[PDB]
Amino acid sequence: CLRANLLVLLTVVAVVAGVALGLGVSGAGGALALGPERLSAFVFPGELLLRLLRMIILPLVVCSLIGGAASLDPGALGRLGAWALLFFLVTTLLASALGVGLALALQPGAASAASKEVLDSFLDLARNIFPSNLVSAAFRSYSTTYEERRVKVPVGQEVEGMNILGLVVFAIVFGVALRKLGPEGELLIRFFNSFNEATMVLVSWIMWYAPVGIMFLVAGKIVEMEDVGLLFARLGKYILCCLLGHAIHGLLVLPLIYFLFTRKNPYRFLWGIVTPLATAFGTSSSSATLPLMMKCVEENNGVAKHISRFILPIGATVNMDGAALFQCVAAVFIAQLSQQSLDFVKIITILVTATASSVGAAGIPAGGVLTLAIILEAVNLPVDHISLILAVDWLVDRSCTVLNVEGDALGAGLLQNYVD
Ligand SMILES: NC(=O)CC[C@H](N)C(=O)O
Ligand code: NA
Ligand code: NA
Ligand code: NA
Repeated sequence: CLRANLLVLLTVVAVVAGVALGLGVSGAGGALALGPERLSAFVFPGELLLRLLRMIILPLVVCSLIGGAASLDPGALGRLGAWALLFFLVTTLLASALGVGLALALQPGAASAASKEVLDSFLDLARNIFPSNLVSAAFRSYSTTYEERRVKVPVGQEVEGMNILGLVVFAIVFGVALRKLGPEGELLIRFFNSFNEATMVLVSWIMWYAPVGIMFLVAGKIVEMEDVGLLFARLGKYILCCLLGHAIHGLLVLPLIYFLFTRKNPYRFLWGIVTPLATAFGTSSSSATLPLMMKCVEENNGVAKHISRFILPIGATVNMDGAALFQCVAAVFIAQLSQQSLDFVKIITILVTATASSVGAAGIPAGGVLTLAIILEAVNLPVDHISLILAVDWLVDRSCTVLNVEGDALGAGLLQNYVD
Protein backbone atom coordinates (compact mmCIF):
# COMPACT_ATOMS: atom_id res chain seq x y z
CA CYS A 1 0.00 0.00 0.00
CA LEU A 2 0.92 3.70 -0.16
CA ARG A 3 1.94 3.94 3.49
CA ALA A 4 5.68 3.20 3.59
CA ASN A 5 6.17 4.15 -0.08
CA LEU A 6 4.12 7.34 0.30
CA LEU A 7 7.23 9.52 0.09
CA VAL A 8 8.46 7.75 -3.06
CA LEU A 9 5.11 8.13 -4.81
CA LEU A 10 4.83 11.75 -3.66
CA THR A 11 8.30 12.56 -5.00
CA VAL A 12 7.69 10.87 -8.36
CA VAL A 13 4.34 12.67 -8.66
CA ALA A 14 6.12 15.90 -7.71
CA VAL A 15 8.68 15.49 -10.49
CA VAL A 16 5.98 14.66 -13.06
CA ALA A 17 3.74 17.53 -11.94
CA GLY A 18 6.66 19.96 -11.93
CA VAL A 19 7.50 19.03 -15.51
CA ALA A 20 3.84 19.36 -16.51
CA LEU A 21 3.37 22.70 -14.73
CA GLY A 22 6.57 24.13 -16.19
CA LEU A 23 5.53 23.08 -19.68
CA GLY A 24 2.08 24.59 -19.15
CA VAL A 25 3.49 27.88 -17.87
CA SER A 26 5.96 28.03 -20.77
CA GLY A 27 3.13 27.41 -23.24
CA ALA A 28 1.05 30.10 -21.52
CA GLY A 29 3.76 32.75 -21.89
CA GLY A 30 6.60 31.52 -19.70
CA ALA A 31 8.95 34.23 -18.48
CA LEU A 32 7.27 36.99 -20.51
CA ALA A 33 3.85 36.33 -18.97
CA LEU A 34 5.29 36.03 -15.45
CA GLY A 35 8.13 38.55 -15.32
CA PRO A 36 11.01 38.60 -12.83
CA GLU A 37 8.76 39.60 -9.93
CA ARG A 38 6.46 36.63 -10.54
CA LEU A 39 9.27 34.28 -11.61
CA SER A 40 11.11 34.79 -8.31
CA ALA A 41 7.98 33.89 -6.35
CA PHE A 42 7.27 30.94 -8.65
CA VAL A 43 10.73 29.39 -8.20
CA PHE A 44 11.08 30.38 -4.53
CA PRO A 45 9.90 27.01 -3.06
CA GLY A 46 12.69 25.17 -4.88
CA GLU A 47 15.24 27.68 -3.58
CA LEU A 48 13.80 27.17 -0.09
CA LEU A 49 14.25 23.41 -0.41
CA LEU A 50 17.83 23.92 -1.61
CA ARG A 51 18.56 26.24 1.32
CA LEU A 52 17.05 23.78 3.80
CA LEU A 53 19.16 20.95 2.38
CA ARG A 54 22.35 23.04 2.30
CA MET A 55 21.86 24.34 5.86
CA ILE A 56 22.29 20.86 7.36
CA ILE A 57 25.15 19.77 5.08
CA LEU A 58 28.05 20.91 7.27
CA PRO A 59 26.89 19.53 10.66
CA LEU A 60 25.58 16.28 9.19
CA VAL A 61 28.73 15.64 7.15
CA VAL A 62 31.13 16.54 9.97
CA CYS A 63 29.34 14.56 12.68
CA SER A 64 28.66 11.55 10.45
CA LEU A 65 32.27 11.31 9.31
CA ILE A 66 33.64 11.80 12.83
CA GLY A 67 31.38 9.05 14.16
CA GLY A 68 32.16 6.70 11.29
CA ALA A 69 35.91 7.20 11.61
CA ALA A 70 35.81 6.79 15.40
CA SER A 71 33.55 3.71 15.17
CA LEU A 72 36.13 1.54 13.37
CA ASP A 73 39.64 0.29 14.00
CA PRO A 74 42.24 2.40 12.16
CA GLY A 75 43.36 -0.62 10.14
CA ALA A 76 39.79 -1.67 9.34
CA LEU A 77 38.83 1.91 8.51
CA GLY A 78 41.89 2.21 6.27
CA ARG A 79 41.04 -0.99 4.42
CA LEU A 80 37.42 0.13 4.00
CA GLY A 81 38.55 3.52 2.71
CA ALA A 82 41.00 1.92 0.30
CA TRP A 83 38.28 -0.35 -1.08
CA ALA A 84 35.90 2.61 -1.36
CA LEU A 85 38.52 4.67 -3.21
CA LEU A 86 39.26 1.77 -5.57
CA PHE A 87 35.54 1.35 -6.29
CA PHE A 88 35.12 5.09 -6.86
CA LEU A 89 38.11 5.26 -9.21
CA VAL A 90 37.05 2.17 -11.18
CA THR A 91 33.47 3.40 -11.55
CA THR A 92 34.61 6.88 -12.60
CA LEU A 93 37.00 5.40 -15.17
CA LEU A 94 34.24 3.14 -16.50
CA ALA A 95 31.87 6.10 -16.78
CA SER A 96 34.50 8.17 -18.60
CA ALA A 97 35.29 5.33 -21.01
CA LEU A 98 31.59 4.72 -21.68
CA GLY A 99 31.00 8.41 -22.35
CA VAL A 100 33.98 8.68 -24.70
CA GLY A 101 32.94 5.53 -26.55
CA LEU A 102 29.34 6.67 -26.95
CA ALA A 103 30.43 10.11 -28.15
CA LEU A 104 32.83 8.55 -30.66
CA ALA A 105 30.24 6.07 -31.95
CA LEU A 106 27.30 8.47 -32.22
CA GLN A 107 29.36 11.56 -33.18
CA PRO A 108 27.20 14.33 -31.67
CA GLY A 109 29.51 16.89 -33.29
CA ALA A 110 28.94 15.62 -36.82
CA ALA A 111 26.71 18.62 -37.62
CA SER A 112 29.15 21.54 -37.44
CA ALA A 113 26.49 24.17 -38.24
CA ALA A 114 26.30 24.99 -34.51
CA SER A 115 40.30 30.11 -17.04
CA LYS A 116 42.58 28.00 -14.84
CA GLU A 117 45.59 25.86 -15.69
CA VAL A 118 45.55 22.12 -15.01
CA LEU A 119 48.44 22.28 -12.54
CA ASP A 120 46.88 25.22 -10.71
CA SER A 121 43.54 23.37 -10.63
CA PHE A 122 45.14 20.32 -9.02
CA LEU A 123 47.05 22.53 -6.58
CA ASP A 124 43.73 24.17 -5.67
CA LEU A 125 42.24 20.71 -5.12
CA ALA A 126 45.16 19.77 -2.86
CA ARG A 127 44.79 23.04 -0.94
CA ASN A 128 41.06 22.41 -0.49
CA ILE A 129 41.87 18.92 0.80
CA PHE A 130 43.89 20.51 3.63
CA PRO A 131 41.97 23.68 4.57
CA SER A 132 43.81 26.55 6.21
CA ASN A 133 40.84 27.39 8.47
CA LEU A 134 37.96 25.15 9.53
CA VAL A 135 35.50 28.02 10.07
CA SER A 136 36.47 29.48 6.69
CA ALA A 137 36.24 26.03 5.10
CA ALA A 138 32.68 25.82 6.43
CA PHE A 139 31.67 28.41 3.81
CA ARG A 140 34.69 29.13 1.56
CA SER A 141 36.98 27.26 -0.84
CA TYR A 142 40.41 28.11 -2.22
CA SER A 143 40.52 29.24 -5.85
CA THR A 144 43.33 30.56 -8.04
CA THR A 145 43.02 33.62 -10.27
CA TYR A 146 45.76 35.21 -12.36
CA GLU A 147 47.45 38.61 -12.48
CA GLU A 148 49.13 39.90 -15.65
CA ARG A 149 52.34 41.10 -14.03
CA ARG A 150 52.95 40.19 -19.12
CA VAL A 151 53.73 36.95 -17.29
CA LYS A 152 50.66 35.47 -15.62
CA VAL A 153 51.27 35.08 -11.88
CA PRO A 154 48.73 32.79 -10.13
CA VAL A 155 47.38 34.28 -6.89
CA GLY A 156 44.89 32.43 -4.71
CA GLN A 157 41.96 33.58 -2.60
CA GLU A 158 39.10 32.02 -0.66
CA VAL A 159 35.93 32.34 -2.71
CA GLU A 160 32.35 31.45 -1.80
CA GLY A 161 31.40 27.79 -1.77
CA MET A 162 31.64 25.28 1.05
CA ASN A 163 34.92 23.34 1.14
CA ILE A 164 33.16 20.02 1.63
CA LEU A 165 36.22 17.92 0.76
CA GLY A 166 38.42 19.61 3.36
CA LEU A 167 35.74 19.20 6.02
CA VAL A 168 35.43 15.53 5.04
CA VAL A 169 39.18 14.98 5.39
CA PHE A 170 39.37 16.83 8.70
CA ALA A 171 36.36 14.95 10.08
CA ILE A 172 37.88 11.59 9.13
CA VAL A 173 41.22 12.51 10.72
CA PHE A 174 39.49 13.83 13.85
CA GLY A 175 37.46 10.64 14.17
CA VAL A 176 40.64 8.58 13.87
CA ALA A 177 42.23 10.77 16.54
CA LEU A 178 39.23 10.28 18.84
CA ARG A 179 39.41 6.51 18.34
CA LYS A 180 43.12 6.55 19.20
CA LEU A 181 42.37 8.64 22.30
CA GLY A 182 39.78 6.09 23.37
CA PRO A 183 38.26 6.81 26.79
CA GLU A 184 39.17 10.50 26.56
CA GLY A 185 37.48 10.81 23.17
CA GLU A 186 34.42 8.74 24.08
CA LEU A 187 32.61 11.87 25.28
CA LEU A 188 33.30 13.64 21.97
CA ILE A 189 32.19 10.54 20.06
CA ARG A 190 28.90 10.57 21.98
CA PHE A 191 28.49 14.31 21.40
CA PHE A 192 28.98 14.00 17.65
CA ASN A 193 26.69 10.96 17.46
CA SER A 194 23.94 12.89 19.27
CA PHE A 195 24.44 15.89 16.97
CA ASN A 196 24.23 13.59 13.94
CA GLU A 197 21.03 12.01 15.28
CA ALA A 198 19.45 15.45 15.75
CA THR A 199 20.46 16.37 12.21
CA MET A 200 18.88 13.08 11.07
CA VAL A 201 15.66 14.24 12.74
CA LEU A 202 15.89 17.53 10.84
CA VAL A 203 16.50 15.59 7.61
CA SER A 204 13.42 13.45 8.24
CA TRP A 205 11.37 16.62 8.69
CA ILE A 206 12.74 18.29 5.53
CA MET A 207 12.11 15.10 3.55
CA TRP A 208 8.36 15.77 3.63
CA TYR A 209 8.80 19.25 2.16
CA ALA A 210 11.21 17.81 -0.42
CA PRO A 211 8.50 16.90 -3.01
CA VAL A 212 7.11 20.46 -3.18
CA GLY A 213 10.59 21.92 -3.54
CA ILE A 214 11.49 19.40 -6.24
CA MET A 215 8.29 20.17 -8.16
CA PHE A 216 8.80 23.93 -8.06
CA LEU A 217 12.52 23.58 -8.83
CA VAL A 218 11.99 21.54 -11.99
CA ALA A 219 9.05 23.75 -13.02
CA GLY A 220 11.15 26.90 -12.70
CA LYS A 221 14.13 25.29 -14.41
CA ILE A 222 12.11 24.31 -17.48
CA VAL A 223 10.22 27.62 -17.45
CA GLU A 224 13.30 29.86 -17.38
CA MET A 225 14.97 27.95 -20.25
CA GLU A 226 12.51 28.61 -23.07
CA ASP A 227 12.73 27.45 -26.72
CA VAL A 228 12.98 23.78 -25.77
CA GLY A 229 12.54 22.79 -29.41
CA LEU A 230 15.58 24.79 -30.52
CA LEU A 231 17.63 23.39 -27.64
CA PHE A 232 16.73 19.79 -28.50
CA ALA A 233 17.17 20.37 -32.24
CA ARG A 234 20.59 22.06 -32.22
CA LEU A 235 22.23 19.95 -29.48
CA GLY A 236 19.90 16.95 -29.64
CA LYS A 237 22.62 14.40 -30.38
CA TYR A 238 24.83 15.66 -27.54
CA ILE A 239 21.93 15.59 -25.07
CA LEU A 240 20.99 12.09 -26.21
CA CYS A 241 24.60 10.93 -25.84
CA CYS A 242 24.88 12.31 -22.31
CA LEU A 243 21.52 10.91 -21.18
CA LEU A 244 22.19 7.52 -22.81
CA GLY A 245 25.58 7.31 -21.10
CA HIS A 246 24.05 8.20 -17.75
CA ALA A 247 21.26 5.64 -18.21
CA ILE A 248 23.69 2.91 -19.28
CA HIS A 249 25.99 3.57 -16.33
CA GLY A 250 23.19 3.83 -13.77
CA LEU A 251 20.94 1.02 -15.00
CA LEU A 252 23.35 -1.44 -16.64
CA VAL A 253 26.98 -0.95 -15.55
CA LEU A 254 26.67 0.03 -11.89
CA PRO A 255 23.88 -2.52 -11.21
CA LEU A 256 26.03 -5.13 -12.96
CA ILE A 257 28.95 -4.35 -10.64
CA TYR A 258 26.65 -4.41 -7.61
CA PHE A 259 25.19 -7.77 -8.64
CA LEU A 260 28.62 -9.25 -9.42
CA PHE A 261 30.05 -8.29 -6.03
CA THR A 262 26.80 -8.62 -4.04
CA ARG A 263 24.46 -11.35 -5.25
CA LYS A 264 21.45 -9.25 -4.15
CA ASN A 265 19.16 -7.45 -6.58
CA PRO A 266 20.55 -3.96 -7.38
CA TYR A 267 17.18 -2.63 -8.54
CA ARG A 268 15.69 -3.20 -5.09
CA PHE A 269 18.49 -0.94 -3.82
CA LEU A 270 17.64 1.59 -6.53
CA TRP A 271 13.96 1.49 -5.53
CA GLY A 272 15.01 2.08 -1.93
CA ILE A 273 17.06 5.12 -2.95
CA VAL A 274 14.55 6.49 -5.50
CA THR A 275 13.59 9.46 -3.31
CA PRO A 276 17.11 10.93 -2.94
CA LEU A 277 17.72 10.14 -6.62
CA ALA A 278 14.77 12.30 -7.65
CA THR A 279 15.87 14.91 -5.10
CA ALA A 280 19.26 14.96 -6.83
CA PHE A 281 17.51 15.35 -10.18
CA GLY A 282 15.43 18.25 -8.87
CA THR A 283 18.22 20.09 -7.05
CA SER A 284 21.15 19.21 -9.37
CA SER A 285 23.45 19.00 -6.34
CA SER A 286 24.92 15.86 -4.80
CA SER A 287 25.59 17.61 -1.48
CA ALA A 288 21.99 18.78 -1.04
CA THR A 289 20.57 15.29 -1.61
CA LEU A 290 23.31 13.62 0.45
CA PRO A 291 21.25 13.71 3.71
CA LEU A 292 18.35 11.98 1.98
CA MET A 293 20.86 9.55 0.47
CA MET A 294 22.09 8.60 3.94
CA LYS A 295 18.54 8.39 5.31
CA CYS A 296 17.26 6.07 2.57
CA VAL A 297 20.46 4.00 2.56
CA GLU A 298 20.29 3.44 6.33
CA GLU A 299 16.55 2.80 6.69
CA ASN A 300 15.18 1.62 3.33
CA ASN A 301 18.27 -0.57 2.81
CA GLY A 302 20.22 -2.82 5.15
CA VAL A 303 23.42 -0.79 5.01
CA ALA A 304 25.10 -0.45 8.40
CA LYS A 305 25.14 2.97 10.05
CA HIS A 306 28.93 3.36 10.16
CA ILE A 307 29.45 2.12 6.59
CA SER A 308 26.84 4.52 5.20
CA ARG A 309 27.92 7.53 7.27
CA PHE A 310 31.55 6.95 6.26
CA ILE A 311 31.12 6.13 2.55
CA LEU A 312 28.27 8.38 1.41
CA PRO A 313 29.84 11.68 2.63
CA ILE A 314 33.11 10.71 0.93
CA GLY A 315 31.37 9.60 -2.26
CA ALA A 316 29.36 12.82 -2.42
CA THR A 317 32.68 14.62 -3.06
CA VAL A 318 35.01 12.08 -4.68
CA ASN A 319 32.74 9.67 -6.58
CA MET A 320 31.19 11.54 -9.53
CA ASP A 321 30.45 9.15 -12.39
CA GLY A 322 27.94 11.46 -14.06
CA ALA A 323 30.31 14.42 -13.98
CA ALA A 324 33.12 12.40 -15.59
CA LEU A 325 30.78 10.94 -18.22
CA PHE A 326 29.39 14.37 -19.12
CA GLN A 327 32.85 15.93 -19.25
CA CYS A 328 34.17 13.18 -21.53
CA VAL A 329 31.13 13.40 -23.82
CA ALA A 330 31.42 17.19 -23.99
CA ALA A 331 35.16 17.01 -24.71
CA VAL A 332 34.66 14.55 -27.57
CA PHE A 333 31.71 16.58 -28.87
CA ILE A 334 33.76 19.79 -28.91
CA ALA A 335 36.68 17.98 -30.56
CA GLN A 336 34.31 16.74 -33.27
CA LEU A 337 32.91 20.26 -33.67
CA SER A 338 36.41 21.61 -34.33
CA GLN A 339 37.31 18.62 -36.57
CA GLN A 340 40.20 17.69 -34.28
CA SER A 341 41.60 14.18 -34.63
CA LEU A 342 41.34 12.30 -31.32
CA ASP A 343 44.19 9.80 -31.24
CA PHE A 344 44.73 7.20 -28.52
CA VAL A 345 46.90 9.57 -26.46
CA LYS A 346 44.23 12.28 -26.57
CA ILE A 347 41.51 9.83 -25.52
CA ILE A 348 43.68 8.50 -22.69
CA THR A 349 44.47 11.98 -21.38
CA ILE A 350 40.79 12.98 -21.67
CA LEU A 351 39.83 9.96 -19.57
CA VAL A 352 42.57 10.60 -17.01
CA THR A 353 41.79 14.32 -16.70
CA ALA A 354 38.05 13.70 -16.37
CA THR A 355 38.58 11.02 -13.71
CA ALA A 356 41.04 13.16 -11.74
CA SER A 357 38.99 16.36 -11.97
CA SER A 358 35.66 14.73 -11.09
CA VAL A 359 37.03 14.71 -7.53
CA GLY A 360 37.54 18.47 -7.76
CA ALA A 361 33.93 19.13 -8.75
CA ALA A 362 32.14 20.98 -5.97
CA GLY A 363 28.90 19.00 -6.22
CA ILE A 364 26.90 22.21 -6.75
CA PRO A 365 24.56 23.03 -9.67
CA ALA A 366 26.35 23.92 -12.91
CA GLY A 367 29.60 22.62 -11.42
CA GLY A 368 30.75 20.71 -14.50
CA VAL A 369 31.35 23.70 -16.75
CA LEU A 370 34.16 24.98 -14.51
CA THR A 371 35.88 21.61 -15.06
CA LEU A 372 35.10 21.21 -18.76
CA ALA A 373 37.27 24.23 -19.61
CA ILE A 374 40.16 22.75 -17.61
CA ILE A 375 39.77 19.40 -19.39
CA LEU A 376 39.66 21.13 -22.79
CA GLU A 377 42.81 23.11 -21.98
CA ALA A 378 44.51 19.86 -20.92
CA VAL A 379 43.94 18.59 -24.48
CA ASN A 380 44.42 22.00 -26.20
CA LEU A 381 40.88 21.93 -27.59
CA PRO A 382 38.96 25.14 -28.33
CA VAL A 383 37.21 26.60 -25.29
CA ASP A 384 34.78 29.02 -26.97
CA HIS A 385 32.26 26.21 -27.61
CA ILE A 386 31.48 25.69 -23.90
CA SER A 387 28.74 28.30 -24.30
CA LEU A 388 26.84 25.69 -26.32
CA ILE A 389 27.26 23.26 -23.42
CA LEU A 390 25.92 26.04 -21.18
CA ALA A 391 22.71 26.11 -23.24
CA VAL A 392 21.39 22.76 -21.97
CA ASP A 393 23.55 22.29 -18.85
CA TRP A 394 20.41 22.93 -16.78
CA LEU A 395 19.25 19.42 -17.79
CA VAL A 396 22.33 17.26 -18.39
CA ASP A 397 23.94 18.29 -15.10
CA ARG A 398 20.78 17.21 -13.28
CA SER A 399 21.02 13.75 -14.83
CA CYS A 400 24.71 13.70 -13.93
CA THR A 401 23.84 14.45 -10.31
CA VAL A 402 21.55 11.42 -10.21
CA LEU A 403 24.28 9.12 -11.50
CA ASN A 404 26.75 10.66 -9.05
CA VAL A 405 24.69 10.03 -5.94
CA GLU A 406 23.52 6.67 -7.27
CA GLY A 407 27.08 5.40 -7.46
CA ASP A 408 27.69 6.46 -3.87
CA ALA A 409 24.68 4.51 -2.66
CA LEU A 410 25.65 1.39 -4.57
CA GLY A 411 29.18 1.63 -3.24
CA ALA A 412 27.86 1.65 0.31
CA GLY A 413 25.79 -1.43 -0.42
CA LEU A 414 28.78 -3.10 -2.05
CA LEU A 415 30.99 -2.28 0.92
CA GLN A 416 28.28 -3.62 3.22
CA ASN A 417 28.94 -7.06 1.75
CA TYR A 418 32.64 -6.45 2.38
CA VAL A 419 31.89 -6.15 6.10
CA ASP A 420 29.24 -8.87 6.56
N1 LIG B 1 27.91 18.04 -13.96
C1 LIG B 1 28.13 17.55 -12.75
O1 LIG B 1 28.01 16.35 -12.49
C2 LIG B 1 28.56 18.54 -11.69
C3 LIG B 1 28.25 18.06 -10.28
C4 LIG B 1 26.76 17.90 -9.97
N2 LIG B 1 26.11 19.20 -9.92
C5 LIG B 1 26.58 17.14 -8.67
O2 LIG B 1 26.21 17.72 -7.65
O3 LIG B 1 26.79 15.93 -8.60
NA1 NA C 1 33.34 6.48 -9.68
NA1 NA D 1 28.78 11.34 -5.55
NA1 NA E 1 34.19 16.21 -6.88
